[PDB]
Amino acid sequence: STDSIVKASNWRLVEVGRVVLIKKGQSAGKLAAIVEIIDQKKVLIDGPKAGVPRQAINLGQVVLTPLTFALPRGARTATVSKKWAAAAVCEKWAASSWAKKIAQRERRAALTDFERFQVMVLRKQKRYTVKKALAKA
Amino acid sequence: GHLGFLPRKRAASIRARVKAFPKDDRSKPVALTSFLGYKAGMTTIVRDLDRPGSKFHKREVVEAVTVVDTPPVVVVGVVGYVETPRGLRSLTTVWAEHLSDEVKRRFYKNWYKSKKKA
Amino acid sequence: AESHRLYVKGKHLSYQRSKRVNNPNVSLIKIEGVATPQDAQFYLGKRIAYVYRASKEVRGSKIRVMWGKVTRTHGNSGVVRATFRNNLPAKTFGASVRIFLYPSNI
Amino acid sequence: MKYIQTEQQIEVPEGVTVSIKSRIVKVVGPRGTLTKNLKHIDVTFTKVNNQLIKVAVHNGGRKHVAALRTVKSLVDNMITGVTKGYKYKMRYVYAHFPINVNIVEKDGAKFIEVRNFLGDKKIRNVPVRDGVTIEFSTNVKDEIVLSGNSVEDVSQNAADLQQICRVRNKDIRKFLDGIYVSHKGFITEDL
Amino acid sequence: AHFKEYQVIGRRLPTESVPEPKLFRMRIFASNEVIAKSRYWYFLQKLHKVKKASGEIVSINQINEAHPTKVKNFGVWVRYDSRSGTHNMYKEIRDVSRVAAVETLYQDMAARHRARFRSIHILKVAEIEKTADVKRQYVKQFLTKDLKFPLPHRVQKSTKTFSYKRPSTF
Amino acid sequence: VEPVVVIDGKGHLVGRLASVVAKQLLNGQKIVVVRAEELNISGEFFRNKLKYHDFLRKATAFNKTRGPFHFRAPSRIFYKALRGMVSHKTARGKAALERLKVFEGIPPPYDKKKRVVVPQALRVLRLKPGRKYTTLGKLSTSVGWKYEDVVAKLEAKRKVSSAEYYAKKRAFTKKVASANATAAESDVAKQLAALGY
RNA sequence: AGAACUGGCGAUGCGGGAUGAACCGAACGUAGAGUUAAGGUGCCGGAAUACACGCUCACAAAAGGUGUUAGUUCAUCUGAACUA
RNA sequence: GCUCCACACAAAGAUGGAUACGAAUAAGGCGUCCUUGUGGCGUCGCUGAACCAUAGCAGGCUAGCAACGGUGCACUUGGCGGAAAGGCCUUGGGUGCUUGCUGGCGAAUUGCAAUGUCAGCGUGGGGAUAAAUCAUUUGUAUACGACUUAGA
Repeated sequence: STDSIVKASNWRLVEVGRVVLIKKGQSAGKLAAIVEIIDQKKVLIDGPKAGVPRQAINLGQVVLTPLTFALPRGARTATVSKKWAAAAVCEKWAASSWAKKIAQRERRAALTDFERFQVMVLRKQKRYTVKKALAKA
Repeated sequence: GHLGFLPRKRAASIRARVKAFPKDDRSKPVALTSFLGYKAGMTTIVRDLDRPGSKFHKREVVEAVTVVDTPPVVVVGVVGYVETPRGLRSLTTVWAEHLSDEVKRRFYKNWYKSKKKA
Repeated sequence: AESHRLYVKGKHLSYQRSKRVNNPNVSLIKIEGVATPQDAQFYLGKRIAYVYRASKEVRGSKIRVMWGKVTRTHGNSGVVRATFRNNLPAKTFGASVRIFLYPSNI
Repeated sequence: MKYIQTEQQIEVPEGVTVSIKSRIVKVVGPRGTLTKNLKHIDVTFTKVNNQLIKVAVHNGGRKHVAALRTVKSLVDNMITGVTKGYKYKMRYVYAHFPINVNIVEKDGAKFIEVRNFLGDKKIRNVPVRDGVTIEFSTNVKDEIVLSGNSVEDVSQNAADLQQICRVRNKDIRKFLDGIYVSHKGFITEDL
Repeated sequence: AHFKEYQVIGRRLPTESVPEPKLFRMRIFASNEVIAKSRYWYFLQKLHKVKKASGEIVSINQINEAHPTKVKNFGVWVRYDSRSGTHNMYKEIRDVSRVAAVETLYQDMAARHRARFRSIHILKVAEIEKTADVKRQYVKQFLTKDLKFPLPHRVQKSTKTFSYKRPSTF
Repeated sequence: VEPVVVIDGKGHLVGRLASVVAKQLLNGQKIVVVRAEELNISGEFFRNKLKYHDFLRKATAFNKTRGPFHFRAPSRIFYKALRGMVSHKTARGKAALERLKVFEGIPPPYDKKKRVVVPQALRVLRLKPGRKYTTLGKLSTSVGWKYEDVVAKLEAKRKVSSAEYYAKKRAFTKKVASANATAAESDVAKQLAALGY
């Protein structure tokens, strides 16, 4: 109890070695990481992994992510690659619930009509089971 | 004259209406917040009074006054008013389930020709 | 089924106009779900049908229609100019215009 | 120039436990617990470990840090406000005109009673708050001690007393007999 | 716009029986070629007595970036005239190229000091090769060690006219 | 997209919300604004109070009866600044300004319908923080609208009733939201996960 | 005051200028489709509640600001006077 | 307002669902821990593109397999909602539905598009109910008006 209550508000922080999800550009939904910081707006992003070319960017175009790793000051392409897989951020990312969502609507987009009909009949059955089982107590 | 009273024209009502009430209090008895009379006659009264320091103190005084005829008054029904963020609003009028003749007569402009089916 | 709608819905807006002179040749249409021109490009050319009622039964049914096409995009937000055969009455600005799906070329 | 980061220093001694809501702060101490709403400050609080707190304006500016340093002073006034407390000794001076000040409680008032300061036939009263300890001091004639936790409140009602005594209309220095605050300090001593 | 930076070389015309003049060279920063040659004449009239027709122009180049992904620091000497004659100025600019700095400088000159594209004359731009030669505090603000800040109260732009979310910054 | 949107005023501004509500009227989407008290405006309380009063001193000389009026209940201030943006002379506007229904608070039966907001008029997003603003209900109370105390009394009623419902509902969901977990991992669930849900 | 030249109005519509003899474009047969000038793109109203970096809280001319941002030149360890 | 006869509508823009805490936004939900906290742990958000609902002649007629569901309608208990409450939940039977599963018969010829469907009611003249008015009287009103009484 004598431990203080001051807390917490832990947010995402610009810093070297932070994977950012680029939301508009030729990337448009990929990952990169922050090599190094220019100023309150402009930064320098890249990863050779997901293909994003290394470039300046104005933070408007790009959303941070919970995920980061460790990385030198002003690293380079090859480096950021080696550290990248070294950190296994792709696994980590895709494991998350977030990336599950992006992948989700991505696929729901691709549903062929007939597929979508499958989805109808199934959800009818599954629904019916949950309703059966529930409301018995 | 004053611009207090505008505009100029007549008071549309023969009986006036009551535009204020004493606030209320929760800890009092149930009190009759007001009453209405009938002014009948003017007159003048002589008297004396206790007003310490005034020049009329303990000193016989004369002034005109007004008399108002006041019948003891009969009560029928109650209406509570809800409060709404517009104004008040009624809920329902209630009554005595026996009414006098005259209050029946308030509900007919033509009493004799009517059917008294009210 | 419950929902037989085969047509996207939409709103009629204005006639094309300058700041002063309107030009009631070509109604301007708002489409539900299109936010952007490259979404429009799909719709250009479908058949819009403005549908309403007449209390005097004409052909044996009181529901009447004007037809027409959808010609070209309008503005960046994806308004789409349509031209009917008999121009929309201007009685209806902001009334629901129906955009069918055919001619169908994909 | 939009400073990218700014922080100022706060230390919470063992004597007091600081508990913070989003921005709203409450200090627990031996004397009394103080509650303050900082919602208008616009700033972030951090703690290193259990003894200490740093106040941070991210992406700073001038006016904004100006507010920060003040909240430094307000958390202080809370800390020093509880344990070491605050003692303000007010002094009602007179020579020819006997002053009657009596701090009385009506309906739970505990307000202050001022009379015959420069010959009044009417009672000039001052309201009072909670969290003020009032005393008519013994061992010193013509003086009164008001103390408490909040600097704001003790000097608040002290200022409110010295300004019920305003002498206008007349000679300014005629009677330097008046109502003053003689002492500004703490309760403890040796804290 | 996007700037491009032109090496420019005048031969300005050799007089009778006089060969091959001194081939003046300048680095102009324009948004396209013709603007450059426009300037190179423009300044070169001033920098000593010549005239547009009297002279000539030879070489033109787009000098690309040296190493475009190296974050670099610069300082810049400006000459710009308002209301009266100029005051030669100096700044530092932290960016990813020469062009990006020059641009940002222009936008700034427009944002406060109020002198337009005719008026501004780049004197010299230089990269700061070591650190600690950086005087301006706002620049070296970012030169610290282990630099971190959050999104200053993230402003999301929703693309509809309705949200049901009561959205939050986060 | 609903037949009738029920829009919330809390945390919004005037000018921006006003414009949007307007244009949406002209395209024929019905609207019921709610909780007008809660509305906000740029500028400190001073500046706004001044502009309003400077609108209170505009009258007609021969007689005030048909001259500039003055309105108080925030619904009516909002309504004003909105109706200025519709053409109410023509039959277009008058047919629009009928599609708009403003309230104060959340009167029935709009409590029980889902409220929405307009992300481009919100204050929290638009205004830069650390900059003065004004709440409407205050201003309107200080221009003579009397009913503010009642409004709170009513919301402190609704919000309680609200909180009860929202409780039970959530509670109920814990069943279903947990129940689904047993219908998970089954074949059909495996598929519905493979078909994109 | 009339001095000169040189335009525009007088005989003249059309887009914009919230409105106008002097302003910005623009030559007038009737129509169809396209593209622009000028001016604009919160709503009234057709068109980006676009993107970007910044500044501020709405003829009087010289000014005062323990305003605000950026610079100029002097000297210590930040100061002074100024410029924008 | 009711009853009778004669004769007229019907026995500013829909087409799945308007799908409900509140409060901050330099922060909050949700689950959970334990003493009940201004607590610990997890986690979520970065779109409603969501969620439910959705098959059957515009949605027929018929066979069962499971399961005691879900759903309609009308009877029906009970309670809540007076800010415009006219809305919501709920209990109990029957009635129909079922697509949770598998059956069998029907559709054209509307001929290759030109929605091609599926939002008791006033008239005018009787009979009757209760009025109200003119008129008449009065006077607190008054130029006319208009207003206040009385006239079973």
